[PDB]
Amino acid sequence: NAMMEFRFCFKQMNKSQHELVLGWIHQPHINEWLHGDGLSNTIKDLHEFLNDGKPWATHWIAYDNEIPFAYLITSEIEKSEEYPDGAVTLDLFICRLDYIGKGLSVQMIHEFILSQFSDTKIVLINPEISNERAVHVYKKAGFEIIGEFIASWHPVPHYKMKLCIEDLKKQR
Repeated sequence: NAMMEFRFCFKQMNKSQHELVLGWIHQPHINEWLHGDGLSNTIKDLHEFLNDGKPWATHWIAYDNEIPFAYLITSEIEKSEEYPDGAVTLDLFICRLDYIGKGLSVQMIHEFILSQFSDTKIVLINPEISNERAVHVYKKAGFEIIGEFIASWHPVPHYKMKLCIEDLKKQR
């Protein structure tokens, strides 16, 4: 009545995409921000995920029709603390240079959350403060800075940023 779609596709990784993503996360534009212990941890966990191990996170790939272009990593936080309904923590990597547009990244973020976590209350993302473009894109997507911290894997300042899924929907 008078008071009443997505471009991208997302799937959990499978072994056939392993080498693709491995190449992706060794590109200089990615290694600007993913390196050292962060990179090492990523490679290990992706392997555990793909090989019926004990992965800590879920590993995803984003598609634009037939074209894979991004790699995303999610892990859940149990109900408790400041997150009584829990929360999902997101890491993302736009791995094709022709896909790096800020407006495109925001759309991908929104479509991923709505396609895979529509039932979730809160998404958290944690960029290095120096990664000015990421901070800017996440703010554009509706994430708000809720604190700063020094990351165990890369002990420089980072923001803790939070997005309300229900705000996203009402504003979507």
